[PDB]
Amino acid sequence: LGIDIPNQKRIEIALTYIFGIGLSRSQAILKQANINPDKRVKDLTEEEFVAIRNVASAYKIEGDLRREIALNIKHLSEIGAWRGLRHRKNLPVRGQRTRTNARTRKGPRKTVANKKIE
Amino acid sequence: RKNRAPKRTVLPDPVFNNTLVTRIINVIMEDGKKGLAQRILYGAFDLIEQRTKEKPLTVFERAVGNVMPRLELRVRRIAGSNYQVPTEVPQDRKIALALRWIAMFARKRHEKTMLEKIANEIIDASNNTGAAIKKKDDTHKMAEANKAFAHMRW
Amino acid sequence: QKVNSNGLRFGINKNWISRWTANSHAQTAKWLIEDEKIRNLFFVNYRNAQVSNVEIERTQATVDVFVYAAQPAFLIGSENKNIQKITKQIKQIIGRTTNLDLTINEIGSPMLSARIIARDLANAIEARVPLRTAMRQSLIKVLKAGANGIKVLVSGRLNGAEIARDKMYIEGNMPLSTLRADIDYALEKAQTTYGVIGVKVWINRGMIYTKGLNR
Amino acid sequence: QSYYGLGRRKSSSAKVYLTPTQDKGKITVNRRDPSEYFPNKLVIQDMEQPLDLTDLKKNFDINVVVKGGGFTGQAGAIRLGIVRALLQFNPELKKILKSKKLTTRDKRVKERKKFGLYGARRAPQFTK
Amino acid sequence: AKKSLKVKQTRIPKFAVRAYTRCQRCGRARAVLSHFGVCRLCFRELAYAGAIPGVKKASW
Amino acid sequence: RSAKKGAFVDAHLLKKVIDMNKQEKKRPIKTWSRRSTIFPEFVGNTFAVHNGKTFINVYVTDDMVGHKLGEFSPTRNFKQHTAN
Amino acid sequence: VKYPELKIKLESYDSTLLDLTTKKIVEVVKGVDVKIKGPLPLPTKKEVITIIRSPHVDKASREQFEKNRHKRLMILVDVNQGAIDSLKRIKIPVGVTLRFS
RNA sequence: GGUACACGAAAAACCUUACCUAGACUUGACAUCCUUGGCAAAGUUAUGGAAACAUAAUGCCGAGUGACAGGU
RNA sequence: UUGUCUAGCGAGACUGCUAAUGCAAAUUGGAGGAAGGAAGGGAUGACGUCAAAUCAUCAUGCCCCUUAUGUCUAGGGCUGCAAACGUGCUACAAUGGCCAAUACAAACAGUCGCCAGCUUGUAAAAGUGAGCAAAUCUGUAAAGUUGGUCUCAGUUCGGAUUGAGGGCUGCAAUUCGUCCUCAUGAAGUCGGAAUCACUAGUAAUCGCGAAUCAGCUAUGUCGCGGUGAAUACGUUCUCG
Ligand SMILES: [Zn+2]
Repeated sequence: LGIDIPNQKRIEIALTYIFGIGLSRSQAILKQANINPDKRVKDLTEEEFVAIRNVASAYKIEGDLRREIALNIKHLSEIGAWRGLRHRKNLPVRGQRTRTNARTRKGPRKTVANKKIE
Repeated sequence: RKNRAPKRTVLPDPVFNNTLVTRIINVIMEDGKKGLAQRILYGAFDLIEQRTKEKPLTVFERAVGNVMPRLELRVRRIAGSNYQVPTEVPQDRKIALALRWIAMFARKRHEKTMLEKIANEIIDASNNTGAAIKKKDDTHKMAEANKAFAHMRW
Repeated sequence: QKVNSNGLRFGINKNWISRWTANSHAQTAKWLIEDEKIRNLFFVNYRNAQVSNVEIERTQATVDVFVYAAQPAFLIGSENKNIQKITKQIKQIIGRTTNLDLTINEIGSPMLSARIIARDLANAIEARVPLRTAMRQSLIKVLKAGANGIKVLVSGRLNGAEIARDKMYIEGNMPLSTLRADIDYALEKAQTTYGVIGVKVWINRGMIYTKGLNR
Repeated sequence: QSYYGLGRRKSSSAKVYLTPTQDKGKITVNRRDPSEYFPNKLVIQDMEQPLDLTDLKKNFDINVVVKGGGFTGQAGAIRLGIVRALLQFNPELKKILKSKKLTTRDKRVKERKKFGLYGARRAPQFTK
Repeated sequence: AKKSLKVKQTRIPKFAVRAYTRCQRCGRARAVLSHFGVCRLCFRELAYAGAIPGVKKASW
Repeated sequence: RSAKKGAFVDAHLLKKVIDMNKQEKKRPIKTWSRRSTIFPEFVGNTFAVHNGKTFINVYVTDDMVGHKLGEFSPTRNFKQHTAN
Repeated sequence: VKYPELKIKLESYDSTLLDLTTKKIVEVVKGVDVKIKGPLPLPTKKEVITIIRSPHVDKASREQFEKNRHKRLMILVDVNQGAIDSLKRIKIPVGVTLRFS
């Protein structure tokens, strides 16, 4: 479950690359295991790699986040819900304006000639 | 149309004693922040002092003298495909353009840090490389090529 | 598109018309809407009273409505039949706990007060009188009253359609742009059977030099 | 023999004092070293640049208490206070202090943000 | 729908949130100033008439 | 979330739902309250939630609880954009 | 005595109208009462209102008023109850409002 | 178009709101005049309703009448 | 380690004096002075053009409706969406990101409010709770300085979108509140034709206050202060 932690950079960021561990809880793990921040990933003792892996197993599995999010979306969609209906057609959900803006989810662009003004 | 306007007076820099240094410190300025540009310029001067051991004033004056343009191209259109007319440029505008070119070609290069990039810019300008001497020579070549237009012009 | 002349020189050469104060933003709105009912009530009910202006004096449940008119008899009535009615009407429109004790005072040289002149112009216009002769007569009487030049302009239906045919007159030094001029202003809305007629009268009452501040 | 002064650059009033002392001048701003109070730049020399054209810190104590302003406005205020103090010290300094135009209260103060203008001078934009 | 809205404001609402502000001289319910209980244009014309005791013109 | 007694019911539909649950669960009941949240007791019956024009039937399921009862009712129809 | 430190603070919306009143007060109390230090100016707590001109959009042309509020400060070292008895007749106008202690 | 487009709106989840659906009212939610009077008027509590509401009691205001009130 | 300070009055600045040239207004220079030749700024906006905008601030003639185009309530909508334009914010980064320590403002506002201090809380906040009807009490200034780290990469830049958990107002937060914490991290590497604002404490930039308001992705508007530029040879071209 050790997935491509890059070298020539600190461990604090090395734990930010696995899917589900950002800046904050990586620092929480860092302070929990007594690993010293400022150690670059290279020249790191194995003695504490097992500690990192144990405390991460205490957390949520990094590969399990995708499955949990998909299961939650399916749970929200299988029941008749406006949000599920909104989320199904790739249109923003939290209530952002859709008049002109909010194109980060609707796709790059699809231009159509407007009204033929006279 | 308007009339001639006054020009303000710049105080000498009270550590290195040079007004051209003040013009540098004001042209490299952004966000209106002297405490940052001053650190940039004085660290660049320290770098000049360290490598290629030489008084920073001498390098500055050599680079500025080598960069000042002899002629200036000013656009004067008569019809389509407008032609240009070389014009003589005053010494105050000469140093203005020279320092503008130094700063603006300094803030575009490799050697990421602003300190080292501007230090390399000024060193290259002193050593007459293609950093800004090339552009000065290109706009100088653009002059005296249309000199037939320059002789009969307004 | 010019500012009202009465509001421009207000507070620097002319005193406030309603001098009072109260607790901050609590019920000053209530007093502001209640006392103004007296100001509008006079000008609506008593056209012929020729009231020029009224001053409001409120402090902690007391009110003094100063009145300036040319013909106080209409306000007083016959053997004081109307003063009691007007004071009880003011009481009913203001409340019960406030002592009122109003006064009625004469105005010196009324024919140089813009408010009553505009009121007379509105009365003449609504009385089907032709505008030109009535306006000229009022101009003559106000000039003979012993004041400076006048600026009367009247818009509205001048006995027909195409209303944008307003008429204006100027007969003397009337420096609107001068703060130190002591210019009095008023407006009246003549209501003719064909539409709305707006009359505006500017009156100069001499310069106000060496007055220091508001009188 | 204490001497007074007053500078008011950029809505920042500065009270200064002068006294001959055996030391080099004992620079002091608000009972603390100006080398740390002000940002150590040309600005800490802009206060003594009046002294440049005269007897620079011959024997003159610096006791200044200031209010308001940022740090450069403080420098201008204390500069004008110092120049006023020295022109009080010797009426013959009028000729050379006025030559550099170091007195006279440059009075350049921020404007009033006019309505419809972002910064009292700039309109938002123009479009047709 | 102006007189009904004007009289409704005086009537106490069934919830406190339902209460809103509105000027006393005119039925406009927008741009009212709580410090004077009066809309922007009425306040303008009243200050021009001088009814408000504290009024001047600006220099700031 | 209200963060304190967060689960909120309009307090006039609780009586109806309790009575229906205790009275053989008559299938159709008409409510116009979208503000109510469904309690765990809400499961079992149906509602004619008001979308704005008509009464659309919805069948609660223990599959879901706490979703805003009105969230089950769509309010605005589709764009189906006209070409021009 | 029996009422030391009579701190009377007054504010209004005009300068001259308040200056006249404070001069009248400081002169009328200048009888049997003694040691009345002069009026104390105060920052003139001020508020500025901005109102657009036209009933229609016109947003680029708006004027603005400003309801001024001046402020002075009197303090009395000793009440000297005869002095306050004479002080009952100051009869301040409506513009000036006094906040006692 | 310049002179509209972070504008009217210095605050649209309910009210605001002027729109639609539905539930209700008809000298009307508010106003003057006429006659005839003085004991009610705002709020509260169950009860049906989702709420206006119709009930029952608690704690300047009624009744009849037509010109009319009313219209963002 | 006291005469700043706020606010009343007054003085000062008026081509006042001199040199030049002009009949005379007047222009330039110089002395003195804080300001020199309308000292910077504002309010102050003529006759009239656009049959310019507003019957939806208000008033109003006429027309129209009236057991309805009037009134109350519940729910929805002004926030939609294949699209286009305008105005702003965020950015695209080492003139920087993050962390720690740390110094300097004016103005404005507040007894249903400002909320100090203390306790709890990864935080939004909650509880306790003085003080203030205010030059008294409250609204930690940020840019700025130093130290440590990052080493030019779609990254410790950029945060959108999305999932979950909390806290606040409000009867009520799904249609449609914002705040905090955790989770992922879109596009973007300075931008085509063409255009915009700006002549000093201005542009740029960093924060602070107020209105409406129970609360509100106001990044809006109205104000305040800190740092703080570059240029104007000139009217040949361009607009009015
Ligand atoms: Zn109004």
